[PDB]
Amino acid sequence: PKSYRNYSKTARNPKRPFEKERLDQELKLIGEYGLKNKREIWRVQYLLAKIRSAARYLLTLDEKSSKRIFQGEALLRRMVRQGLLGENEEKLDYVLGLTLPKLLERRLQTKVFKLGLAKSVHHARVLIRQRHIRVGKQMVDIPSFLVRVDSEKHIDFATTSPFGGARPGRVKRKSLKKQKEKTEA
Amino acid sequence: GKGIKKHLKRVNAPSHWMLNKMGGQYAPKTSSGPHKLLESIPLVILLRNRLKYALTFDEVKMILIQKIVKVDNKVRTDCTFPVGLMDVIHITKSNEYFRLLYDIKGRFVPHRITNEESKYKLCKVKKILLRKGRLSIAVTHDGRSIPYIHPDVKVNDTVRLDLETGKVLEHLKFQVGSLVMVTAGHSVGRVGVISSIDKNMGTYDIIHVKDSRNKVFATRLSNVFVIGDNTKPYISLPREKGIKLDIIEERRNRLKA
Amino acid sequence: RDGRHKLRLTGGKKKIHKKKRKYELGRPPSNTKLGSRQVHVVRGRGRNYKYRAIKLDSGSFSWPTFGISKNTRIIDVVYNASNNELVRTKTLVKNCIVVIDSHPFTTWYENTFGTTIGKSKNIDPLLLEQFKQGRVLACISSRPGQCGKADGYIIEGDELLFYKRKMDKRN
RNA sequence: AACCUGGUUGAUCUUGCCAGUAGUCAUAUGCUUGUCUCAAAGAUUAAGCCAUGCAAGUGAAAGUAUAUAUAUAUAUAUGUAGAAACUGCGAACGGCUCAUUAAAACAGUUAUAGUCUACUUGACAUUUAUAAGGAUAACUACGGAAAAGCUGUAGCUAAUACUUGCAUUAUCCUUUUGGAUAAGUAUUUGUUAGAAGGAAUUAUAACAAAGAAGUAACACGUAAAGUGUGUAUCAAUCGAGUUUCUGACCUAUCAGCUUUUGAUGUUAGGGUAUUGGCCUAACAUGGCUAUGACGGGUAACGGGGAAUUAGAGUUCGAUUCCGGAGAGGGAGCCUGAGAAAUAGCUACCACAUCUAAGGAAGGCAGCAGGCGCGUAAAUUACCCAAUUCUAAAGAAGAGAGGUAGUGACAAGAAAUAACAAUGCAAGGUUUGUAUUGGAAUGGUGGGAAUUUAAAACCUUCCCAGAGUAACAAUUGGAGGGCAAGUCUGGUGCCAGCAGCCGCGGUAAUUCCAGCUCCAAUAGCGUAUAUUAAAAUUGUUGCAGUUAAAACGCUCGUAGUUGAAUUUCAAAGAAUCAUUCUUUUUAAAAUCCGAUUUUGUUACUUUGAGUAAAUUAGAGUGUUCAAAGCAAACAGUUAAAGCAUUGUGUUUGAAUACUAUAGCAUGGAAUAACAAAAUUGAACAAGCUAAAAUUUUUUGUUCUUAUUUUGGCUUAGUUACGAUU
RNA sequence: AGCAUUUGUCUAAAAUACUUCCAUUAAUCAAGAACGAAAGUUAAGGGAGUGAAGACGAUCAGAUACCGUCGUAAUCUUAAC
RNA sequence: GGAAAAACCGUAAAUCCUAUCUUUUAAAGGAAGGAGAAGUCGUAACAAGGUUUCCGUAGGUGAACCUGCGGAAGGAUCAU
RNA sequence: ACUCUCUUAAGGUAGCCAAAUGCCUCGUCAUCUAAUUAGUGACGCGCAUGAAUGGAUUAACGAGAUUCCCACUGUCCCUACU
RNA sequence: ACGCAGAAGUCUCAAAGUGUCGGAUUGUUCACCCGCUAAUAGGGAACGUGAGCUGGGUUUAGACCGUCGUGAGACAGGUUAG
Repeated sequence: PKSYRNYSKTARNPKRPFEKERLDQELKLIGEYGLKNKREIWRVQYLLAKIRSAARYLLTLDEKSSKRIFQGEALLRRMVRQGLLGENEEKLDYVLGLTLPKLLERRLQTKVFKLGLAKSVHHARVLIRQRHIRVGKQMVDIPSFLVRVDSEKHIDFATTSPFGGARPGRVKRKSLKKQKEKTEA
Repeated sequence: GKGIKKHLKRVNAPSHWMLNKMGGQYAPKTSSGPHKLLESIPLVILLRNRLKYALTFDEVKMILIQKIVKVDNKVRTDCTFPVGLMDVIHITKSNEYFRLLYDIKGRFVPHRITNEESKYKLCKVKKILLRKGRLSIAVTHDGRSIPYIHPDVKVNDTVRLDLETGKVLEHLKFQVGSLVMVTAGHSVGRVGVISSIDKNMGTYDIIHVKDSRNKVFATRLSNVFVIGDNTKPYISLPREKGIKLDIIEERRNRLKA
Repeated sequence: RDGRHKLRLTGGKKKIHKKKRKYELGRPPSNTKLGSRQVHVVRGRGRNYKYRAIKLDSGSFSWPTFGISKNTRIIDVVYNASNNELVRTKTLVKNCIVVIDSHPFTTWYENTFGTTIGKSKNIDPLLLEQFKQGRVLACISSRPGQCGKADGYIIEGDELLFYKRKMDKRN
């Protein structure tokens, strides 16, 4: 038999791929948020579209329906946990209200830049890829990691990194500098 | 050519079991015995997948080969032996007694039963036959013959039944106002009291059941099991007691703990 | 055996599909004749045994008026309802009319009533004459090819008249 | 993402196509591939063929050991292991393919009161006796054949192989007690009597005949009176055969089909495990057909489902689950509970192997691998550790199953730097960006910890270890469609490019190079298939004066469509001139002045009974994500909880879709239909033939009559009886 | 489709009028059928005029055409198609 | 009791003969249709295209076509 | 094809074929066979086909001319006996 | 004898002792194939062989088509019947 493990596509490019306005806005999104691909925007678009579809299903359904109140409460709880919704944002028109910069803002590279751990989003991306961050004492190398609302206070540099002072990373080079200086002196 | 199919695949096997997708190619296929395939648990599932007293099928075999576990006062090493809807398992070595009950999530659960109260079970009859000499035998949900039963008892009655002597302690006439457990159908794994009986002619008999939240629903007669009386529940149910919370209520209740 | 190879309900024709199975089932007809008892056991599906009588002479015949049964030789096969071939060739079936030896029944009637439990209502004169002359007509009722024995009942009145007329321009 | 641009012209609006454009667990191919996790993988073409290997066996309380090994006791006794072999049980599952098969198989939905069912489970038996009767294998010997899973004699000897066979209950008398008499489960026949199911020729009870099989001559061992193996019947269970209803792609350049010859009914038989023209005889002369029969086609296994879906839809379903079919073609059997089995057999045909040429044996659409076919597809790997299966069932087996190897099928994640200086750029002392120079980092090479059936991968740690970080990113475009050049040479309707419009015939923005720019990116081209696009097949939702299209004209059967008409209303209460809800207002039947019922269907409402995977969708920080079905919580190496220091705790593994048909189910509207005047029916009265009640003589039989009930004939009487 | 003299006969038709009758009988209709110009076919008449074919004269670059003159089949009726 | 062997019904492979249907597939030769190059001969159609046009039809033509007969304007007339 | 021409009156149209009609010729191509001066269907610059001198095509019909296949056989192998 | 290695094979002498076929097509000598074979040699006998046969052809009178001939008719032209 075949593996019963699932798999799913994360992206698509809408028809008219040379839509000028769409292209220019996406380029500005890449530039601003330190993305590597249009595919990064497309995954965020898929998440937003999933949100829009859910929100449409909820708002089309009436008040006092079991599916509607269960799914709506569950979605709002989850969106609050992800940190998409504000304090009094607890109604379906705010779920529709969500925008692509806000989803991008939940990314770890954006947060690392925001906290001032790195001096740029792209710098933050490389900092994260080079294994120097920790979230709640867990190292993560993923720049597209989406930070939960509770998690935001718990983001710092890895204690097992050279930045965390455990050892220099280039022991060889640091040793060479010490050895050469001691030999000459 | 053609004949008896001896295997049961993972996906094909009952959802009630909780046998996960990645966890194997097959499930155990039950031996013929106390209950129907869809309406039972084998000892392998009970020891490993419910109780978790063994890591593997081999560790289950190491438990079973020994004389330690006895069901119905009978020692069993038989891995795929089926234990049915309701009966008493005793594990001598750990000094443990379990009574089998339906969960509200429609799966079989082992509910801890008192050491004295392990003596008896409550047993539904499915049919009652007159054999040579006009001499009764009752036939039970758990596939047992109970010979020589008094004619007061009828074909849907439940009976409290000793396990040492195998015979009747008391009996409960099937009627409106009797506490009932649903064993199959839409309303599977819930308990209610019989609100009303209406005969259906030549076709499925339907029975109206009331919940303990004072809510009324229909169920087919074949798959309702009398389980107590309006005066008292006759056996030790788990804490949930077959009572239906809706998903929103249940998740809010879970959160508010 | 199979019916799926036969014509469709419309009168239409259906292609041959599914190669022949064991359990469609059907075997050669019984040939049971008059002669000393000889039978073959036949093994049916599930180990279910049938007894194929190949020859018999003495069956279990019932005098149904007193409801009593004795084992008696059949003298001859005389009429068959299904076809004339089987009676002429002498092959028993459950609607053959045979002739039985009347002597066990005649003894029993004599013992019970004292002239020739019990109803004691007196046998009809035509039938009684037939019992006296030993030419007693009886109808086979068991299936010898299935059960290994040809057992029957003594005929009377309307059944007797009907079968007598059936048995024999002209009259 | 409920959508469009470019192309008929000198210019225009349309019809209409073509072209772009996006998707596809859908295939191939081109170029490129520093990585990691994940994982489709000889179906489409030949249901074509296969070299070699392996894929089904089985002995740890309980049949058989003088091959043998071994520990005790007086060669011998107990015992314990034991090659082998009889015996027992399994190999009917699984794995594989989809040629078929188009009302069949299959799906939902019945029925089996028409039946069979091993293992397992629970009930539980009736017509030589200190314990039986031998005979047979392995084994010993001689042998035969080129070869073979060829086998010949004779001597033995066991079984849980095979064959026999050994006092119990109820009724009648006595009266508790003491005597007497009987005594067949399935199954079949003939006669009856008649717990439950809607329904009975069922359970069951009696009679008279037959009648299987049977009910242990087997093996272990509980004192800090037990067990195994195996047995008739009954029921359960694992199932299975039939069988009801409803549901299908294309075709009329297929309109009448079926019946010698079972077609269709009936009767009688026979057969079968059982119903059955399943099979035979006899008798009818039917049966089926536009609501498309009967043929013919299909690149046709059926379903759960897959793709695209705003909504309809449209395309697709060899292929992970289920059901069927099939094992070279047909056919026929044996064995067994189960097979018309095909690592069962036999024959024929189609193939085809070894032969010493006398003869012998054979079946990859099991797993590898090979051939042929082709545009097209991986290793003769390792393992039973997990998952399960088979046994004398723990410990053995299993190409089932797992693990690797090959894998740019698909899917997720993710590099190819970051940074500070100067120099440069713009902006008022800022932001943006060719030189230098220190930190950080994986890939790559190694050792461990670890992971593991074992090995490999992963992770962790430690060594090694980038400056042109040469540790080197590609593809296709840049006139329009359409995001990017009135850039440089060369070619000169040539070469060529270009889905399409077009460019090229001498100062080429389209070719060939080069340069720069642009798009997507470890992926991107190309082709074929398929969906959107397409309200260009149109139920929603098209078009038919002139663009494509009203039959020349009319009638007419099937078909679809078919006017009004029948019980209106009133008041209250709840609630924000609104809204949801309750009560009463003719007549007949029925029960204790009151109480409770009153056409059928379509349509509709609730329901019952629904396999998972998938799908929607909740719970759940896989390191995130694709995912999975788990997890979370406290505690340096403990308290709490509950038990008289033992014992972690909270759990989760949701919810729903799950035909249209069928089943139950409330219904007022709207539809249908039935009820419905060449005179009909509702009632009272009388006459009348039938049955029963009450009466009533004749001893285990038996008369007659009044009376009471149902059926039928006739004069009256109703608010009596026809909508426009 | 098609239908123009006179008079008569056999027939049908629509509207109007109706305090006349019926009481849903209807609408549009695959299948099938009816009627269906012109020409053509086949048979009898008739063959006036017109006149496919055909024939000449021209015309003209050629003309087998337009134009001129002649002219069979056909046009007409009856009977079939 | 019982091997080989025969005989009888019944399954019934296979083979061959026809009969009808299905599918590709061969074949000398015939006769069409299209594509291409600014090909030959006319001058047919497009304007009254120099005989208004088209339709049905029949007969003729080296053709393009022409003529007759009966329709229509899609006529150049919607006007005594 | 189209145009012109000499000769002669007009210069072969529809068709048709190596035919009972093609000298050369046993023409060339298929097919039938085992081998085809034969048979057939074609082709057709036709010594010298052809339109009432009738051309073309035909079912029914034939003591017709001709080819081939089946059946049948002493025609024949190859004769023998009566 | 050889340009004859063997095996083939060729030229050749004494040699007529012995053999020299089955069919397809033809009116046919001749011819032209296919097959076997040892090779399928060539010739004479009144063109071997009609009171031996056969009568298919050339070659009587009937008939047919073509050409040629005004015609009757002709035709080492074809064809059917004798």
